Order: sequence, then C-alpha cells, then structure tokens
Amino acid sequence: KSTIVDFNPVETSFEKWAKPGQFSRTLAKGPKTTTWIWNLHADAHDFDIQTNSLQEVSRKIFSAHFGQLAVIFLWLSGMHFHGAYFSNYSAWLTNPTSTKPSAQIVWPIVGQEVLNADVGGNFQGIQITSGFFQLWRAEGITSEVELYWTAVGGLVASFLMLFAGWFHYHKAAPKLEWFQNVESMLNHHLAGLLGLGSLSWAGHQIHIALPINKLLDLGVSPEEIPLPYEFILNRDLIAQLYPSFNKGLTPFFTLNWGEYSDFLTFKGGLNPVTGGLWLTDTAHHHLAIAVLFIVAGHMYKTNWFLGHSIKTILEAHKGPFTGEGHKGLYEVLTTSWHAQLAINLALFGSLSIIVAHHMYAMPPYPYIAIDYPTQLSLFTHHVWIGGFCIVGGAAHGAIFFVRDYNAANNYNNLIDRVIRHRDAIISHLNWVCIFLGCHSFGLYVHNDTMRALGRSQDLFSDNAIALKPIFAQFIQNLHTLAPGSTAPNALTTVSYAFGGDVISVGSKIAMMPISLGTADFLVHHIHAFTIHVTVLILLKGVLYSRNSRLIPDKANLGFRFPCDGPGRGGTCQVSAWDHVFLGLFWMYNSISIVIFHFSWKMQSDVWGTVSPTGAVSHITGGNFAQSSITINGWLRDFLWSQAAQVVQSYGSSLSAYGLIFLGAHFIWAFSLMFLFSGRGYWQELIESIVWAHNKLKVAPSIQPRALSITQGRAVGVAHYLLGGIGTTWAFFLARIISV
Amino acid sequence: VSFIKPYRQDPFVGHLATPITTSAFTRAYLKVLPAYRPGLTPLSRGAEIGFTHGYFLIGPFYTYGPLRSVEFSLTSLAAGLLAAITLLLILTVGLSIYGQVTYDVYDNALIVKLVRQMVGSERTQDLPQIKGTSELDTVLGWQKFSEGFFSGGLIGSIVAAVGIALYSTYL
Amino acid sequence: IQKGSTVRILRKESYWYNESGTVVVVDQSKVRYPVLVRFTKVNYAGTNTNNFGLNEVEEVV
Amino acid sequence: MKDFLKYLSTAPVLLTAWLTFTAGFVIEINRFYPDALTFPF
Amino acid sequence: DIGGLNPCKDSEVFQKRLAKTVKKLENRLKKYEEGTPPQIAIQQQITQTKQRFTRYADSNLLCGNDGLPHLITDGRWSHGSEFLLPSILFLYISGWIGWVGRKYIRTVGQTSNPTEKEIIIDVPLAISIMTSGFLWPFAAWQEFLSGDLIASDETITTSP
Amino acid sequence: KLKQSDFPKFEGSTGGWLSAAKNEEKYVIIWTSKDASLFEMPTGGTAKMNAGNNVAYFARKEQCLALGSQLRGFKITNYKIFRIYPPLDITLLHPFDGVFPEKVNQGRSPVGKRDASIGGNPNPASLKFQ
Amino acid sequence: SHTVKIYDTCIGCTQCVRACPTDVLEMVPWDGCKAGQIASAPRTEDCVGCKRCETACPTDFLSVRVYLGGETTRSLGLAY
Ligand code: CLA
Ligand code: CLA
Ligand code: CLA
Ligand code: CLA
Ligand SMILES: CC1=C(C/C=C(\C)CCC[C@H](C)CCC[C@H](C)CCCC(C)C)C(=O)c2ccccc2C1=O
Ligand code: SF4
Ligand code: SF4
Ligand code: SF4
Repeated sequence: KSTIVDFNPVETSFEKWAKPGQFSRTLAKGPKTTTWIWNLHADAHDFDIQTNSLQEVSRKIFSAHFGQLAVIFLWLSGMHFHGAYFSNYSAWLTNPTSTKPSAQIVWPIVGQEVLNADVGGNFQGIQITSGFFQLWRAEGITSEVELYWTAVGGLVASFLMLFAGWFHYHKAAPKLEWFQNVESMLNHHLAGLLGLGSLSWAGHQIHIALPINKLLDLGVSPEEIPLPYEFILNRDLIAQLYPSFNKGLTPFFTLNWGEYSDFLTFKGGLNPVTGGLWLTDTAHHHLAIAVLFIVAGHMYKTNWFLGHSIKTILEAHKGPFTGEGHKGLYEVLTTSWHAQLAINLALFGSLSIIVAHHMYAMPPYPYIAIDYPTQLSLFTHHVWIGGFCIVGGAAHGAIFFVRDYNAANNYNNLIDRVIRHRDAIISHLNWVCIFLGCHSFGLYVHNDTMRALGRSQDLFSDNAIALKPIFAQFIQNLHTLAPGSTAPNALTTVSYAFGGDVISVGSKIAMMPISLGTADFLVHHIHAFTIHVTVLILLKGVLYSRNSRLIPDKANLGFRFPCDGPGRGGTCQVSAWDHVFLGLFWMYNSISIVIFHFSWKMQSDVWGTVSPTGAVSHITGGNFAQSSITINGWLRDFLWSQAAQVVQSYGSSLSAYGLIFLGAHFIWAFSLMFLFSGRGYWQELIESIVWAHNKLKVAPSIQPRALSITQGRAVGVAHYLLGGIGTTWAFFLARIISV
Repeated sequence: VSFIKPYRQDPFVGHLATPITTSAFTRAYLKVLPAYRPGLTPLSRGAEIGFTHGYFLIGPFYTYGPLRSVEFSLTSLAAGLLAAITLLLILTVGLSIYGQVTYDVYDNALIVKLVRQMVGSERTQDLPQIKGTSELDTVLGWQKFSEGFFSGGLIGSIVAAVGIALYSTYL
Repeated sequence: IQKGSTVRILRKESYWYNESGTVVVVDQSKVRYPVLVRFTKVNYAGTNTNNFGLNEVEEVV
Repeated sequence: MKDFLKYLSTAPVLLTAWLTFTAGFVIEINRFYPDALTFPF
Repeated sequence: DIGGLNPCKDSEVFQKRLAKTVKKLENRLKKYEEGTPPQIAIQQQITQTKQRFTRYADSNLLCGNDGLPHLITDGRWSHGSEFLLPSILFLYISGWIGWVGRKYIRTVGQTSNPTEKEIIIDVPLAISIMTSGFLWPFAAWQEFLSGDLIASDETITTSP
Repeated sequence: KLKQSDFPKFEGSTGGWLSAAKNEEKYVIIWTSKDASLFEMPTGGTAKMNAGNNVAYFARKEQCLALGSQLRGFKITNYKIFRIYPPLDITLLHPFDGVFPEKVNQGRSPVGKRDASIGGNPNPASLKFQ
Repeated sequence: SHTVKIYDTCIGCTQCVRACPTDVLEMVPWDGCKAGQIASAPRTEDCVGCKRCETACPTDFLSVRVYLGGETTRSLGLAY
C-alpha cells in the first residue's frame, strides 16, 4: 500500500489481445465497415479518449515510454552487433582515410550481391553513412569483441526496459501525484540524468577514450594497444601519455585544478591528425557540463524547505502589458500531457537542428570530417528529424488547445491574451511571410530573368547589385579574433568555418572558412521565409483551433475533423489537424531547401582536396557563388549536374540508390492521387466494384468504404513526405558516395 | 497598471486600445499627416500626398532603373522622372475609378442628418447609410483629392529630380 | 407482413434497395411509413434500420 | 493459450505469417533455381 | 526467324555481353586476395553468370539485335515455355487463391458474426478451405452449372 | 471601465465585430445568470458573466447561437438573440415564439415540406427554361 | 440564400433542429409519424449551408435536404 504506486492494477492476460479495439468505446463493438480497421490504428495511442482518468493516461504513457526505450535499445544492439559481425571496423581502424565504413553485407540472391561494394579492407558490403565507425573509435573501441559485448548489453537493456514497462503498468503503476512531481522530476532529470551522464561520460573519456585515442593517433596499432581496463588498474599506462595522473586525485581535492591541464584542455579547432575535436577538450566540456547540470538540478523544491516552487515563480511574472502573466501555466503543464508534448517536441526538434549544425561545423569524431557521406547524411537526417519534431510540437499544442484547454482556469493569463489578439498576430505574420517571400524568391526570379535577357550586370550577384551579409561577416570576424582577445585561454577558434586555416587530413579538407556572399544572403532569407510560412500555418492552426469568425464552435468539432460543410462558401480543412497537414508540407519544403543549400555550399566551397603546395580544389569548383543565385542555376548546376551519379548508378554497387530514386519518385507521384482527389469518387467506384463482387457472391461482410477525408489527407501527406525525402535521400547518398 | 484595454469601453469591437493604437504619439502623428490634418481642403490633402509620394517615388526608379549610372547622367534622371510620373498617372487613374465607383454624394455631414431627421424612405445607400462624414467621402471631394494627388505628384517628382541633380553635381 | 417477416426493399433511393431485411414492427396507426425494417449491412451513415411504406416493401416467400 | 492462439488468428498476424512464408518459399525457389526466365520444361 | 529475331545460341552480341560481364567480374576479382570470402563470392558470381548465359543459349530463346532474349507470346507452342506455361501456372494459382477466398467469405457469411470472422480468421476452417482449392477449375464448373456461382437480382443498384 | 454595466467582464478581443456590424446588421444576445461564471467568448477568450442581466453584441447570428449553446452548459436557458439593423431596428430571432425550435409548439406551420420522399423529385430535363 | 426542403420521411427525431448552428430549422406539429412532429425550415435566410442538419438525419436517404443556391453575407458566414 505504497503512497506513490498502486499494486497489481491490471492483470497480465492475453484475453484483450484477441479483442481488437477493446480500448475504444466505439471500436469495441466490432467492425462493420473497413473504416473500423483504419480507426483502430488511428486511436491506438490516443489514450485521452480511452480513459477518463489522467492517472490511467499517465501510466499508459509511462509504459509506452518504456517500450519505446526498449525498441531504441534493441536498435542500438543491432547496430553494435552488425559492427561486430558484418563490418570491416578492424580494417577501417588501421586505415581510416582509405577504407570506407561498411557494416551491412547483402545476401547473394536474385543478383542483388552487386550491392556489396568495394568498401576496402578486403570487405564487400554496403557503405555506412551513419558514422558509427568514427563514434566507436572516439569511444576507444579497438576490437569487434567490444562491439559484440556492447550489443549483448544492449539486448539485456532492451529486455530490462520491456520488463520495466510491464512492471509499471501491471504490477506497480505510479499514482498521479508521483507523475505531477514536476519539481522532483526536473531536479532528477537535470542532476542525475544529464549531469551524472555527463560526469560518467567524462570519466570514461578520461580513463579509456583519452589514452586509447592518443595511442591510435600516435600510430600504435589496435592489437598492441592495452585493453581498456588496464588503463585503470595501471596508473602508468595513462601517466605516460598524460603525465598528470602521477599526482592522483590530490590536485582535485586540493583545488589545484591547474595540474590537470594535461588532459583537460581548452584548445578549440580540430585535431590535425584526425580532423575531429580534441578529445581532451571534449572531456573537459563534459566535465563542465556535468558540474553545471548537477548545480542546476538543485533548484526546485521537492521534499525539504529548500528550492523553488515553479508555481510561485510563474505567478510572480506579471506585467503591465500581460495582465495576469504566467498565472495558471503551472496548472496547464501539470494537468495536460499535450502541452508538455508540444513544448518538449518543439524544443527537441530545434535541438536536433542545432545538433546538426554543430556537427559539421565542429566535427567531434576522429576521421568523420573527411567522410563526406557521413557528414552529409548526419546533417540531413538530424535536420529532418528536427523539422518533423517541430511540426509535432505544433500539432500537440493545437491538440491541447482543442481538448485540455480550460477557459475558466486561464482568465486573463498569457494564453487568454494571445487568443484575444490572434488576428493581429496572424495578420502581421501573413504580411511578414509575403514580404519575405516576395523579396527572397523574387530576387531569385529577377536574377533568372536578367540572365535570360542577357543583362548580367542587373543581377543580384557579387559582380552586380551586391547584397553582402555584413552582419554575419561581422560575427565571423568576431569569432576568429576570439582566441586571445575575448577567449584569452583559447588557442584556436571554435570552428574553422568562422575563419582561419584550411584543415586537411590525408589531402582531404576537414574544415575551412565558409565565405558568405550575396548567394548566402539570398538562401538565408529563403530559409527565413520558409520558416516563417511554416510558423504561420502552425500558429494559425493552434490559435484558431477552438473558434473563429467562420466556425464559432470549432472546439466542439474536435481536433481532427475534415470540415464543417460546403457552406460559408466552403469550410474545408478548417481543423487544426488540417493545419498540421499543410505545415508538414511546408516543413518539407523548408527542410529540403535547407539541405540543398548545405549540400551545394559544402561541395562547392568547403569540401575537396588540397594539393601539396596548398592549392584548394573543391568537389564542384566554386559554382555556388555565381550559379546558386538563379532558379535555373539550381536546376542545372545542382539538380541536373549532381543527379548524374544517381542516374548512371545502374550496374554498379550504387544501383540500389537509383532504384530507390525511381521508387521514391513513384511514391511521391502516388501521393498526388490522395492529395488531389476526393472521397465521393472513390466511394462511388467502390460501389461498382462491390456490385461485381456481389454478382460473384464474394462481397466481404466487412463493407468496404473509401478512406475518410482526414485519412485520405494523412495518406497523401505521408506518401508525399516519404517520396520526396526518399528521392533526396537516394540523390544525396549516391552523389556523395560516388564523389 | 494595464496598458491594453477594450477600445472606447466596448469589449465587442474587433479592436484594442494598445500603446500603439491609442497612444498620444500616435494621435499627434496621425493628426499632423495630410490625410487627417485639420483645416485642409481635399485638394490640399491630395496635393501634399502627391508631392511627398512623387518625391520619394522618383528615388527607386532613378537609382535602380534599367538605365542606371554610377555617375550622374541626365538620361538616368529623365528615365526615373518619366517612370515616376507615369506611375503617378496610374495611381491617379486608380483613384479616379475608385472614387467613381465608391461614393454618390456632393456634400457630406449633412445628408446623414437629413435622413436621420426628415426620413429616408428611398432606394437608400445615397440618402441613408453613407459611410464616413469626411469631405473626402464625396464624389466632389474625391475628385479634387485625385486632382491634387496628380498635380502634387508631378510637382514633387520634378522637385526631387532637381534636388537629385543638384546633389550629384555640386557635392 | 408482420414482425420477423423478410421483405425486399423497393425504394430506389435506399442503401438497401433490392436487398432483404427483417421487419421489426408494422405500425397500425395512420403513419405514412409504418414498416420498420432492420438490416445486417449498415448504410453510409452507420444506421442499420429504416421506416418503409407498405408499397415499398415486398415480402420474400 | 486459448486467447493467445486467438490473437495469432487475427488478420495482421496471419497475414504477416502467410506473407513471410510466401516470400520465403519464393526466395528459396529463386536461390535453388536462379535466373529462370522461361518455364523449366 | 519469328519477327526477324535469331536464336541466342548463334547471336554474336549475346556472347559479347557474356564476355564483357565475365571480364568485369574478373577485373573486380583481381583486387582481392587469395581464397578470401570476397574472391569466393565473385567466383560464384562468375559461375552463375556463365550458367545463366549457357541456359539461355540452350533454351529456344530468340535474341534481337541487342543480344537479349525476346519473348514470343503470340501463342505458338514452340515458344510455349516463355508465356503459355507460366500463364497456365499463374491461372491455376490465382484461381486457387480466389476460390479459397470466396469459399471462406461464403462460409463465414452464414454464421452469427460474419464480420468478426474476417478480422479474426477461423484458422481451422481457413485451413480446411485453403487445401481444397486444388479442384477450383472443377469446383467452379460445378457451381456455375448449379446456378450457385452468380447472383441474379438481389444485388443492389443505384437510383438511375 | 465598460460602456454598459450589463456587459460581461470581457477585456476586449480583436475578433469582435467590424465595420459590417455598423452599416449592415449586428446581433445582440441577452441572458440573466445567477452566478458570475467564467465563460469562453465565441470570438476571443474568457469573459466573466454578471450575476444578473448580461448583454453581448456579435457580428453573426451563428456567434450568438454558439454562445447560447455554451450557456446551456451553465443551466442558462432564458438567453434571447436579437438582430439589429444599422439603426435601432431590433428583431427577436432565436426564441421566435418563446419556445426553443427543438420543442414542438402549437401555432407553427410547416415551411419547405414536400409530401413525398427524395425519389419523387422531378427529372431535371423537365425543369429546363423556367 | 440556400434552399432547405423537408420530406415526409421525417420521423420527428429533432436531431436536425438541435444541430443547426444558425437556427434555421424548427419542429412543428404533424400527423404523418409516431412523434407527431416534422421539421420545418422557416428561416432559410440564415441558412449557411454547413449541412450539419442532414449529417444528423437518421432516415435512409435523408428527410432534410439542403440545396446550395445564391450567396449572401449571412449564407457566406461573413463576420466582415
Ligand atoms: C537520477 C534519477 C533519474 C534518472 C537517471 C532518470 C532517467 C530517466 N527518466 Mg526519470 N524520474 C525520476 C528520476 C530519474 N529519471 C524521478 C525521481 C521521477 C519522478 C518525478 C521520474 C519520472 C519519470 C517519468 C514520468 C518519465 C521518466 C523518464 C525518464 C527517461 C527519459 C528518457 C531519456 O532521456 O532516455 C535516456 C535513457 C537512458 C540513459 C537509458 C538508461 C536509463 C536507465 C533506465 C536508468 C534509469 C534510472 C532509474 C530511475 C533507476 C530506478 C531503478 C529501479 C530499480 C528503482 C530516463 C531514462 C521518461 C521515460 O522514458 O520513461 C521510461 C518518462 O516518461 N522519468
Ligand atoms: C514524441 C513524439 C510523439 C508522440 C508521443 C505522439 C503522440 C500522439 N500523436 Mg503525434 N505527431 C508527432 C509526434 C508524436 N506524436 C509528430 C512529429 C507529428 C508531425 C508529423 C505528429 C502529428 C500528429 C497528428 C497530426 C496527430 C497526432 C496524434 C497523436 C496521438 C495519437 C497517435 C496515434 O494513435 O497514432 C498511432 C500511430 C499510427 C497511426 C502510425 C501511422 C504510421 C505513420 C504515419 C507512417 C510512418 C512510416 C514510417 C516512417 C516507415 C515508412 C517507410 C516505408 C518504406 C514503409 C498521440 C497522443 C493524433 C491525435 O488525435 O492526437 C490526439 C493526430 O491527429 N500527431
Ligand atoms: C511554386 C509554388 C508555390 C508558390 C509560388 C507558393 C507561394 C506562396 N505560398 Mg504556398 N503552397 C504550395 C506551393 C506554392 N506556394 C503548395 C504546393 C502548397 C500545398 C501544401 C502550399 C501551401 C501553402 C499554405 C498553407 C500557405 C502558403 C503560403 C504562400 C505565400 C507565402 C507568402 C509569399 O511569399 O507571397 C509572395 C508571393 C510569392 C513569393 C510568389 C511569387 C511572387 C513574385 C516572385 C513577386 C511578385 C510578382 C509580380 C506581382 C508579378 C506581376 C506581373 C503579373 C501581373 C503578370 C505565397 C503566395 C502562405 C500564405 O497564405 O501567405 C502568407 C500559407 O499560409 N502556401
Ligand atoms: C480473395 C478474395 C477475392 C476474390 C475472389 C476477388 C474477386 C474479384 N475482384 Mg477483388 N479484391 C479482394 C479480394 C478478392 N477479389 C480484396 C481483398 C481487395 C482489396 C484490395 C479487392 C479489390 C478489388 C478491386 C479494386 C477490384 C476487384 C475486382 C475483382 C474481380 C475481378 C478480378 C480482379 O480484378 O482481381 C482484383 C484483385 C486484387 C486487386 C488483389 C486482391 C488482393 C488479394 C490477393 C486477395 C485477398 C486474399 C485473401 C486475404 C485470402 C483470404 C482467404 C483465406 C482466409 C481462406 C473479381 C470479382 C475488380 C472488379 O470489380 O472487376 C470485375 C476491381 O476493380 N477487387
Ligand atoms: C485511392 C483513394 C481511396 C481508396 C483507397 C483505399 C480504399 C485504400 C485501400 C488500401 C488497401 C485495401 C490496403 C493497402 C494495400 C497496400 C498494398 C499495402 C501498403 C504497401 C505496404 C508496403 C505498406 C480513398 O478512399 C480516398 C479518400 C480520400 C481522398 C483520396 C482517396 C484516394 O485517392
Ligand atoms: S467534403 Fe471536402 S469539400 Fe465537401 S465539405 Fe467536407 S471538405 Fe469541404
Ligand atoms: S445548413 Fe443545414 S444546418 Fe446549417 S443551417 Fe441550413 S440547415 Fe441548419
Ligand atoms: S433529420 Fe430527418 S429525421 Fe432527424 S428530424 Fe430532421 S427530418 Fe426528422
């Protein structure tokens, strides 16, 4: 009878596994039409409509989190197992600059063995662009046995998380008060999870990754490198590489932290041997992060007369312009899972995009900057994940507004005041979007039409009307001057992208000053415009989710509904879901432009080879500066030019990329059937098909119905995203692996 | 204190009394503008608006036109001046047609009172209704407004061309 | 026709036209559509029953 | 094991098992007799 | 011969294709070492390529001017193994599938809960029906004769 | 603070009526409440009722009716909606005969009733050029 | 304004009237059904065409039918 958990709440039985739709009150009666099948999967994780108790929803969410973490652990275990058994990691360790990482071999069936490429190191397989080899090298993993043991540990951890989910749904489910301890949860997630994870990783780096990687960079082969445990039992194997361990932990406890400058450095730049960040800098960074997060975890009052109450902090932040201020926000975020999901997903996607930027900007792994496929894939993948997560955060903000928003509890607070002037916000955001689009894109079109008319001096180019990004160049200058002036204890700039020397590893450029000209001005304003339009769609969905001048009772129709009818001139897509659908489209557009800008700019003005005398030759040859300012330039010098490797991949080991290119084109075009058409035509065609089936006595008892309007839109957008992202995926991968 | 309140004590208007809509600075600044400055005939309002608009309109045409010159060129100035004048002509055409299709009144601030007093049992929209009581809201008022806009636009464009030539020559 | 009888729907604007249903109750009052018929197949609106007139239903042998 | 066998009798599990078996025997026919453009007879 | 094509056994371009593929595979084989699994895999690829080309040559297959086997599907039994025999095989298999599906639909359509037995298959009855589809050509031309294959006027029709 | 004492304690929203409900028509909903309950405006956000007479103005009949439907959740039933033309031309709209349209009241005649089902509609080809 | 017609298949279940967002439909006495009531459309000038009325109709092919016609500021749902 614990005060935090309920014991044996749900019986572990297979009876409900044999009753599909048991969770829903409407679906439990059984299918009558094929719409029931689709409704079954669309409501599976909508725990809000399955129970009327916040406690049950919270417990379901907790167990679902455990299942998700078990799935993630299984995926990581699979990655490590493939590295251990079906990879050339050992060969890549001895030749990182000449062996391509491969960790998946393809069975010899139907002639598909051509996919096993010549990745080097007496190996055949698919080249890997996830950068696991570089990460494992940075971890100090020098043998495939360690990868096997990490895979075994991942399997054990996945089973543990599965057992934890089962235990906390069926044997000991926490109570609502336990879930609502946001102060305790924040304290623990900030100190324990974040800070202690940073501290543990700093310890691992210092004791395992720092010596092993230093020996690897010195040229010591992985076979004669001591086993990682020997660096702990023997204080002399690590004190030779870093002659500060001879003093032990006495400098730490005597506040003489200057003695540890051997392995806790602040250098900046990149390791000249590997092209990645100095691992001493990384260990010092993780140590500082650990201390900062542990300190930050002692902020909120949990169980003693010590710390802050988030309710008292929020309620004190009022103002003349904001009425009641943040009063009621604590109740909103402690009684609505959707609001928490909105905030967490938005910040999580933004964090993913920031991670993507800082990855290529400052390569943190050895021999990852010179693996161009890995860098391109990591950036594009993380930016895509960030965009999807941001759209999801907007969607769940809209869901909270529709479902969990209480008008009485939010009288004259920030949420109320935002809804009260939603018109002004949306109208000014509309004006900003029109201004930004007009300018950015019409400058592009003006360049295109001036070039087409033979007026080269009338373009918005560097040798013409020039739009120099002076503000960004000022920041670039400030960073390259930071070491010794504003960061006096730095030896080198944080990233060579801001300026400095060309860093090359094995005649391949790792990082180099990224010059910003009029071409970068236009593409940056294109980014701003696309982001603003996506924000416009999502914010219009969130703010007008409850009511509008069209439908004053839109909240009574729910978050997900197709329309209110053909009246009022037509009330299609007025939902808030139909705004997360359009916003998904515009996020695809924005992220596609972002990754295109990254790919072309890097290939044209960063990546390449360096001659022995210091001459820099890039992959494309600097065509970004003069040919990325017109739409015809993007079509020809980027799309047409770099699509050559994809279309000429047939018969080679990259033929799978051409096949996926074609299939993604097919899927993207397939999406337009659902996006352009309507439900009535398909229902009436199914009518004649059903007539034929009845004529042959083969009409199913479950009456076949065309997909609902909302499901038609969902299928269309899912296929559109899959096709477009897969086309860009195949194009990028084939292009950057070939060259 | 609260700096946002319902506009004119009406919580049902689609408007708010923010520190921008109803600030003393906003009041004075909009009351010194030609469109709202007291004591101006519609012709005077149009003339001032046209002068300012032609004056700042000749700029972009002369600077970024198809016949630019990093040095001073009489042809560039003439091209910019002609483009500005033709744009003012297009704007005046728009003003004329807008006034033609919008109003049917020759003397406002009275007809409203006449139909609020002596009844308006007619086809309405001319006797009754009547949006706005300004002198700009009449057929005669808008015609003189357009005439003033057009004349002032020509004069201001010429003045700005002269100023541009003087600045480029003597500086 | 009576309760439990099987009838064929003769109403053309019906989701169960030419199909067979089960009569739930035939009203004896002066209503316009007294026959209430229950069907196994739900219509497009989800309902599985409807009121029919005496001349819009034909009893199956 | 009365409701577990009923769960295995559901449409998704049965379709997954049948399609896995189908792809399996197709792939194995194509392994043991590869590159079959015409009928073997 | 038929349509201006020639047998692949006497098509020079066919042998050129075989030689080029084998040469590419051997050149790939040259860059690996000893009896290592990559060399074994490439050698198996070469052997399979040679076997496939030899089988296509000795298969009554007509090759065009590009040295690729062309299919003669006009209906002649001479090239009957290209389309006609696979056509019969597919017709048998697909008729089996359709027959067992229709039989299952009609069988569980006369139970208390026909819709339940469509998402939760009666595996015993399903297995009973599925292995009975080998007589689908005979069952179809024994149910059509009895009038049990086609509905007549209980089928629904739209308003016009 | 507000023009009239019976207005709900609303802080004003940029979602209220516009120039249309000054020269074409405006709609007013009146009701009496026992408690100063906090309710959501059909246009903007949260407003506070008056413990007594309450009067609200809107630009559409649908907005007033949505507010009235919300009022039913507060056990408020006596709400009445009027249409006001550009001058003070008040016309009672929603409780037209004092009884809600969902409840049958004597004195109502059927409007738009056809003495046949859908299938009895005439063929469009016979309704050409009339 | 749109056109709304009521047909004698009406069973007087009132679901159309209580679904109208603009108070177009009302229940009037009748003698053609058990409930003794039939829907009426006396205020079609307020009809917006949202067709919520016939989404709540349980009769087989509807007893209330909305035919979209000429548009008006009321029928277009214009708050401006
Ligand atoms: C220092 C203590 C501590 C630590 C380390 C964590 C760590 C975590 N919590 Mg958690 N939590 C804590 C205290 C702590 N919590 C307290 C005190 C409360 C009560 C307010 C909660 C309430 C809570 C909820 C409601 C949820 C989490 C979730 C999570 C996970 C977030 C997912 C993630 O980042 O993946 C990082 C993943 C890893 C690093 C994998 C290794 C982590 C393992 C499992 C260690 C977990 C520590 C655990 C608390 C020890 C208990 C053991 C048990 C025998 C008592 C993460 C594993 C979320 C989640 O995913 O649910 C499962 C979630 O929904 N926590
Ligand atoms: C932490 C992440 C997270 C979480 C927990 C949720 C959770 C939820 N979301 Mg949500 N969402 C997210 C991210 C997340 N979402 C993101 C990133 C987006 C933007 C795209 C959305 C957009 C979104 C919408 C628009 C809606 C939800 C809804 C829901 C709720 C019901 C979900 C459900 O039943 O789906 C069950 C799961 C499925 C139906 C799976 C569908 C399969 C997907 C679409 C295709 C995946 C393809 C995959 C990549 C493989 C393709 C490869 C190909 C070759 C085969 C639930 C509370 C719905 C709701 O009603 O909320 C109350 C709703 O309407 N969400
Ligand atoms: C190439 C196709 C295309 C184009 C041009 C646009 C353009 C636009 N969309 Mg988009 N959209 C598209 C495809 C496209 N969309 C698709 C496929 C979808 C489906 C998901 C959407 C969904 C969508 C939504 C949901 C939203 C937009 C919005 C916008 C507008 C953003 C504001 C802006 O930049 O206006 C400026 C106009 C342009 C940049 C277009 C070119 C104008 C030129 C360059 C300058 C002016 C030329 C000049 C006037 C020509 C005069 C001569 C002529 C008379 C002969 C803009 C009009 C948002 C909106 O309403 O605006 C805020 C919005 O909310 N779109
Ligand atoms: C298995 C039973 C079955 C049978 C006997 C038929 C028979 C027929 N269908 Mg059909 N159909 C079925 C299932 C079936 N269908 C399913 C499951 C779907 C949904 C995808 C469709 C969708 C469909 C369409 C859209 C059309 C037909 C058409 C037709 C007719 C012409 C043949 C054709 O085009 O094939 C069409 C076959 C497919 C599109 C693929 C069917 C998918 C699989 C192979 C069938 C399902 C197998 C099932 C799971 C087996 C379970 C039984 C087991 C438990 C015992 C013919 C009356 C056409 C027509 O009206 O022409 C007169 C037409 O336009 N059908
Ligand atoms: C085709 C179409 C239909 C009909 C589509 C239907 C009935 C979907 C049928 C799906 C089948 C029955 C199952 C899926 C079969 C696929 C082969 C499985 C997916 C492939 C896997 C690899 C995922 C609609 O209902 C619709 C509704 C609204 C707008 C547009 C449309 C629309 O375009
Ligand atoms: S069906 Fe399509 S069009 Fe007709 S109302 Fe619903 S959404 Fe608008
Ligand atoms: S459309 Fe249907 S619902 Fe909307 S008002 Fe007219 S009748 Fe009532
Ligand atoms: S909808 Fe049809 S049934 Fe429901 S009330 Fe109006 S008329 Fe009677």
